[PDB]
Amino acid sequence: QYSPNTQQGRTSIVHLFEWRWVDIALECERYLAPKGFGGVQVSPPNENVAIYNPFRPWWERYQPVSYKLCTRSGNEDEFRNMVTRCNNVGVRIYVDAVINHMCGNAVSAGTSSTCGSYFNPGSRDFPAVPYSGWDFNDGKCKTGSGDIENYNDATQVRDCRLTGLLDLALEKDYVRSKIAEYMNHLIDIGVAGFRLDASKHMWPGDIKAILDKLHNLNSNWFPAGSKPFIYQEVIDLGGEPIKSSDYFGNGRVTEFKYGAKLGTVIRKWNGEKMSYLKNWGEGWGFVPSDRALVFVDNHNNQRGHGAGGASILTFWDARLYKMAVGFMLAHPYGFTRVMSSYRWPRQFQNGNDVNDWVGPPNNNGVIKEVTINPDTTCGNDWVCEHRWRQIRNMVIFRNVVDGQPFTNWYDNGSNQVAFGRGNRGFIVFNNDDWSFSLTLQTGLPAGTYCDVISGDKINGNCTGIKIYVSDDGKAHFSISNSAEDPFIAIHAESKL
Ligand SMILES: OC[C@H]1O[C@H](O[C@H]2[C@H](O)[C@@H](O)[C@@H](O[C@H]3[C@H](O)[C@@H](O)[C@@H](O[C@H]4[C@H](O)[C@@H](O)[C@@H](O[C@H]5[C@H](O)[C@@H](O)[C@@H](O[C@H]6[C@H](O)[C@@H](O)[C@@H](O)O[C@@H]6CO)O[C@@H]5CO)O[C@@H]4CO)O[C@@H]3CO)O[C@@H]2CO)[C@H](O)[C@@H](O)[C@@H]1O
Ligand SMILES: OC[C@H]1O[C@H](O[C@H]2[C@H](O)[C@@H](O)[C@@H](O[C@H]3[C@H](O)[C@@H](O)[C@@H](O[C@H]4[C@H](O)[C@@H](O)[C@@H](O[C@H]5[C@H](O)[C@@H](O)[C@@H](O[C@H]6[C@H](O)[C@@H](O)[C@@H](O)O[C@@H]6CO)O[C@@H]5CO)O[C@@H]4CO)O[C@@H]3CO)O[C@@H]2CO)[C@H](O)[C@@H](O)[C@@H]1O
Ligand SMILES: OC[C@H]1O[C@H](O[C@H]2[C@H](O)[C@@H](O)[C@@H](O[C@H]3[C@H](O)[C@@H](O)[C@@H](O[C@H]4[C@H](O)[C@@H](O)[C@@H](O)O[C@@H]4CO)O[C@@H]3CO)O[C@@H]2CO)[C@H](O)[C@@H](O)[C@@H]1O
Ligand SMILES: OC[C@H]1O[C@H](O[C@H]2[C@H](O)[C@@H](O)[C@@H](O[C@H]3[C@H](O)[C@@H](O)[C@@H](O[C@H]4[C@H](O)[C@@H](O)[C@@H](O)O[C@@H]4CO)O[C@@H]3CO)O[C@@H]2CO)[C@H](O)[C@@H](O)[C@@H]1O
Ligand SMILES: OC[C@H]1O[C@H](O[C@H]2[C@H](O)[C@@H](O)[C@@H](O)O[C@@H]2CO)[C@H](O)[C@@H](O)[C@@H]1O
Ligand SMILES: [Ca+2]
Ligand SMILES: [Cl-]
Repeated sequence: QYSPNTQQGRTSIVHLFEWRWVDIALECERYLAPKGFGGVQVSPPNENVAIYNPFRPWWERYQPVSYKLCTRSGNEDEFRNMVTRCNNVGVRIYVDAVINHMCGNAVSAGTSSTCGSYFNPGSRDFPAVPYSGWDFNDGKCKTGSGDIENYNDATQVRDCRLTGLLDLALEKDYVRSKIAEYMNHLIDIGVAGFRLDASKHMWPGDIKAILDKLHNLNSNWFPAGSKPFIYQEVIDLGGEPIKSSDYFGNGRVTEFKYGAKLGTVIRKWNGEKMSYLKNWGEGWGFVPSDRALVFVDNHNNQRGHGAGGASILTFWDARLYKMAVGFMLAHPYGFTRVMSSYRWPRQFQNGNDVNDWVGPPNNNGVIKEVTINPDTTCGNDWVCEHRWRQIRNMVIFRNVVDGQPFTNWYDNGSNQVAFGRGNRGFIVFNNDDWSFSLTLQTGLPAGTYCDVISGDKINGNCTGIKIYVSDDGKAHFSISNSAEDPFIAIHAESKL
């Protein structure tokens, strides 16, 4: 469960948040495969509640109605078409599996669902699965409200209703089997693994019982005996009784300390300084690197949901954001997920975004096409961070330096730092309020190297900054503190 099952040499996945299956299928062939991406986390592919108050929020997809593959992203044929075409060019699909719960206990009964399935939350009836009253934890939960009241109590976090969401009785073999039937349906279509949503609200043993029932990956694309990649969403910032290490037996865990600490460092809040990143990783209290799924922001905390707080960097803070993502993608700790978002009319009232609910770009609920502009950016309000040159070239950086040790670290005692990855890549940052001009040891073979942050290598030429490494591995680096991108990166495959 710990290995992502990407094609060898492909080291990241991208969360194509709320994209449609047809758009993802095309993106695999025209972009993700040629640019060396490892895979795509898709939004939950199972039927959810169509919520109209407010109007079709992104988070209606975390309120399941059934396990039919029938959503605003597409129907089952399009989902299958996507996974096949993506696997056919060597780009994996990972499913956001919402398996802790069904919809909100207060949603109205009816057919307001993305496949029109009937469901009745008051009476606990989900006949399209089918689930009924004795498939939820109403009788297990001990809180007064029936919802989770106190996170210092590990048992109610598991058996009670996360913000009112009907809590599946994951102890029963029937519920475990119905979930496993859904997941095996996905696996045989060809998915490489799963994000387990709200894993902190499931017992590690119940998760295990579910995964024990799963097939091996589809043997047309994966070697025989491959198991699905598992990363569990556990928000563990410390000080709670539940520890993400309690989930290491099922697979990797999301490491939410990563983005919170890195964002604090890059914003230079709280006295933090990039020079402190010299022991980045477990030295900062993070989970072991082989159990970490890392990311700068995710779909929740880029909009104030979940956790991570004010320090989280997002596409809204683009200049610092590219630096954070670049550092993450260059540093060997963890398996990297890159966020890919859409813009929404973010409108802060008292420090709260009253439109943090707004769903994907849409006309009357029908999700807009991801259009591709002539400059390879996206139209229709898809941000497409994974197409930003500085991010995409760092995804390639991580591929190129895969397996090389962290080495040749430099810092100025403040916010000017550099480090290499064996003899295959080297990266230099200036986050101080003055300029950086220094000759550094790069660990690279002598030559002329395109900076892949400011430009590209294209047939014997660089379109941006050139870096000249001497026979002793030293090279001069010049970064003004007013630089648009105040960092430079070079690697073995940007060498002329
Ligand atoms: O056909 C007409 C029919 O309509 C209703 O039944 C339908 C129901 O509304 C609908 O949800 C679905 O039923 C599903 C059910 O939703 C699922 O939960 C699933 O049920 C299985 C269950 O989850 C398993 O735990 C297992 O049940 C065990 C129980 O754990 C035991 O307690 C014991 O049950 C007896 C119980 O002790 C007594 O208190 C008493 O209430 O009677 C119970 C019957 O013995 O033994 C069973 C062992 O079966 O196994 C369940 C079945 O696999 O799967 C159901 C089937 O889809 O579809 C229902 C049928 O349409 C309405 O409730 C019915 O009265 C009516 O006949
Ligand atoms: O039904 C009546 C009901 O109304 C209210 O609740 C509704 C709510 O207002 C509405 O926004 C929506 O809820 C959304 C939710 O806003 C979304 O954020 C989203 O949450 C899902 C999320 O995408 C998942 O990644 C996942 O995040 C969970 C974590 O897994 C949890 O561990 C937990 O994080 C806590 C963390 O564990 C702690 O360390 C600490 O940091 O506190 C954190 C609290 O954030 O919560 C996040 C939530 O983001 O799990 C989510 C489920 O998949 O999707 C939700 C569903 O659409 O729907 C609500 C119910 O309809 C009102 O709150 C209720 O009291 C009332 O009963
Ligand atoms: O879009 C702008 C703002 O909208 C969001 O909050 C809105 C809701 O989307 C609206 O629907 C409305 O909410 C009302 C609701 O319309 C009203 O029916 C009533 O809800 C009842 C419910 O119908 C009833 O069945 C039962 O469930 O009890 C509910 C009340 O407890 O009351 C709701 C408000 O209390 O108004 C709000 C506020 O504008 C969006 O999330 C906002 O951030 C956004 O600014
Ligand atoms: O009542 C629920 C309906 O659910 C399904 O809807 C149908 C529509 O009724 C058809 O009209 C059509 O939808 C069109 C849509 O009308 C058209 O504007 C355009 O929608 C998007 C487009 O997909 C997208 O690429 C974006 O860029 O722009 C447009 C929005 O501005 O194209 C849609 C077709 O792709 O087809 C859907 C379903 O395919 C259901 O099938 C209906 O039975 C039902 O009425
Ligand atoms: O392991 C699956 C199982 O976990 C829980 O049982 C726990 C209980 O919560 C602990 O407090 C103690 O009793 O040990 C048990 C095993 O770890 C859930 O209660 C149960 O429903 C679930 O299946
Ligand atoms: Ca639970
Ligand atoms: Cl996540």
